[PDB]
Amino acid sequence: VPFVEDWDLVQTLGEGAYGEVQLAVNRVTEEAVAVKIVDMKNIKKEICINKMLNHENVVKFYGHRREGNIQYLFLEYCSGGELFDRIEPDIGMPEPDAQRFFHQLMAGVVYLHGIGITHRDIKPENLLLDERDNLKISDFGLATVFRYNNRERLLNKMCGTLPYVAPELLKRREFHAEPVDVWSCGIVLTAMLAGELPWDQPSDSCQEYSDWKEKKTYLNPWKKIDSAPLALLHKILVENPSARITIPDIKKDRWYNKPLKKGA
Ligand SMILES: CC(=O)Nc1cccc(-c2cnc3[nH]c4cnc(C#N)cc4c3c2)c1
Repeated sequence: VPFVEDWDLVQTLGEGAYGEVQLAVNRVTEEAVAVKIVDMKNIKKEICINKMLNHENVVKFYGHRREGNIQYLFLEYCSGGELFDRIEPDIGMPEPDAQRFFHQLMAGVVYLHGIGITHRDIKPENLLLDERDNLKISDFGLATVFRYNNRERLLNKMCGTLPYVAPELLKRREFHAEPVDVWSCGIVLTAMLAGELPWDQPSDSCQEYSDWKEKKTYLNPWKKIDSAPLALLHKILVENPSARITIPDIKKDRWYNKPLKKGA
C-alpha cells in the first residue's frame, strides 16, 4: 500500500535539550505515534536501550530512521500527557488514583530492573498517561545498564533531577542503581499525595531534609498524607540505601495492598 510510511507531524509534545517530540499521524492509517527529533550536531545509547524494552508500563519503541544529521525515534504516543499535569499544586490527587499510578510505576520499574536497566531520572514529567490513564515510563536518555551477564555494575555518574535524586548519589563515590530508582518513585508518590516536593535536595544542609530525618511529620508535605501511605514513605525515603525498602517488599506493604479504587 502506497504512502503508508508517510507521517504528518501535527503538534509539539515536548521540547528538551535534544530538540523535540512531535505528534506524528500516519497519512494512510491515521495511527498516532510520538516522534523524537534529535539533531546529532548519546542518542545511540537511548536507541540501544529502547530496543530492549517491551512492557505495558514502558513507552514502546517502534524504530528509528536517520536522515543526514537528525535521528527520528518512533515511539508509543500517550494521549493523556504527563503525570505532572494530574498533580494539583499543594493538593496532589485522590489517594486511589495515586495508588493505581504507583502500582503501574512499580510494575514498569520492576521490569526495567529485571532486564538490567536503570532509568536514572524518574519524575512526573517523564511518566506519561495513555488514553485509559495507564502509566508508561518514558525518556531513556539518561538510562544505563547496571547488570549484564548476571553481574551488577555500581554506578558513579551523578545524574537525574535534584529534588528526585537519592542521598547516596550526593554523598558516595559509587552506589547501587536500584535503590536510586526506588527513591525517585517515593518522591513521585509524595508529590502525587501532597502536590508539592518535600525538598530541593536530600543533603544534610537542606533544612526540609533534616526535618524529615528528624521525623517532623507534623510539617508539610507529610501532614497532608494519610498514615498508611506515610508509613510506606518512611520505608522508601530511608537515607541508607542498603536499609531502604526493596520493591519486592514494597509489594507487601499494607498501603500498597489496601483496596481503594473501583475499576474503570
Ligand atoms: C495531547 C497530548 O498528546 N499531550 C501531551 C503532553 C505532554 C507529553 C505528551 C507525550 C505523549 N506521548 C509521548 N510518547 C513519548 C515517547 N518518548 C518521549 C520521550 N523522551 C516522549 C513521549 C511523549 C510525550 C503528550
